[PDB]
Amino acid sequence: MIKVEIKPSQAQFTTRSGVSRQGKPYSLNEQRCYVDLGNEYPVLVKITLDEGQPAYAPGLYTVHLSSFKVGQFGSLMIDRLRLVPA
Amino acid sequence: MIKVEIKPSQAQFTTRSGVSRQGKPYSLNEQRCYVDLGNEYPVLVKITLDEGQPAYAPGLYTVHLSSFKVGQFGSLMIDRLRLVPA
Repeated sequence: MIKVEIKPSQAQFTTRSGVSRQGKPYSLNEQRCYVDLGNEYPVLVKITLDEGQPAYAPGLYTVHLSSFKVGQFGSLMIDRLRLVPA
Repeated sequence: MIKVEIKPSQAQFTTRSGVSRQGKPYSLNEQRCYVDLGNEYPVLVKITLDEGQPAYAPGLYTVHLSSFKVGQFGSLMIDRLRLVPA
């Protein structure tokens, strides 16, 4: 259903760091990918990895159902784009 | 990929109405459905129809790619859940 691609230049992540308002330090890992939204070319997307997750290797992926959740106004939203081998 | 269902009790919509901050009147049509998020049972979801759209008849649906868009922080988000016969 949604075609996602991690290009050989996208095989690494970066880490942002900080502290929660209540004192607790955090760390977000992000990676980039291409998502085919049916336009002339795929678009570029930033995804945040879950804690303990390695970067996704190059390849073809599709979206896992766990990426979705119901939001606070009752509509479906994306939580975190979570991927599985295609 | 995502299983969506319009139950025989969900075959109608409701309309909210109003005026934009700049004077222009609007009207949103919404309908309810069940979305299988892989939990014990499907969850209940509100969807806003696009202008000129009739309510979806009862049945099985899946999500159309046009439901997705890149948001202003670079991540994938849902615009409006837009459905197609399964």
